[PDB]
Amino acid sequence: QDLSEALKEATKEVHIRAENSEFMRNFQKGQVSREGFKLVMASLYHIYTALEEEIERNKQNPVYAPLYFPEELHRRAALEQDMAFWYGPHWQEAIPYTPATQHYVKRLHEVGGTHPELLVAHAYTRYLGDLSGGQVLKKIAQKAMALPSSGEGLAFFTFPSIDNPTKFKQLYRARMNTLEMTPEVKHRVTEEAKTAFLLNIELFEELQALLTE
Ligand code: HEM
Repeated sequence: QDLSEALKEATKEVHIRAENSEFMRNFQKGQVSREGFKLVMASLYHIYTALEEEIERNKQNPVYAPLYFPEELHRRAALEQDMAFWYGPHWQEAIPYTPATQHYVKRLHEVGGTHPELLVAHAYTRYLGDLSGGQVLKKIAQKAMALPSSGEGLAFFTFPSIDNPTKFKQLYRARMNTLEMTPEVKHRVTEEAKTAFLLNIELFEELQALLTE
């Protein structure tokens, strides 16, 4: 069974759970506040920062390299733009770094530094979601918060170097499927993708609590 399939199958249950966190339920109904949107976007800033640091560290390592698509996919620069938009020119000292965000970053570093053959799980879990359901989430955010079609404040959701997310996502899958795979690696990769999903659920749980306090 192809890795791209193994991953989709292994994470379909947890994805349903992630969509139904209180925060994402509220987000999907169009109930997202500037305050809640800023918190999640600032948390993604840190998460993608760490993910992309580890991607760069491992760019030439054959357990990751077929997935090295910085120009098309990387989000740090977009998130920086969004932080300037939502937090102002001194955003770097204004943005929060929550404990659940710290926890996700810590695991990212563990993987990139000690278990790089698992880094595909983490890239799959964030980027493939961004290219599919993230585009739906984009449209809800825009409508909720009166964000302009010109894209300010939603740079994260915009892929100016990908013409067509569906076709790119098929390419990314195809390339995933060229990674050297043994039963060992495959089984652990799909386990780590479940953990990546859980780290996201735990973030959403935390942000909801911070918003309700
Ligand atoms: C309300 C929240 C969410 C909505 C409405 C949503 C919606 C979607 C939709 C419509 C797809 C396409 C499904 C398909 O093509 O069969 C998708 C795929 C994906 N989503 Fe999300 N999603 C949400 C949250 C998340 C979260 C929190 C994560 C991970 C952090 C995530 C990760 C992914 C991944 C990795 C895929 C690709 C599945 C694959 O094709 O292998 N999603 N989601």
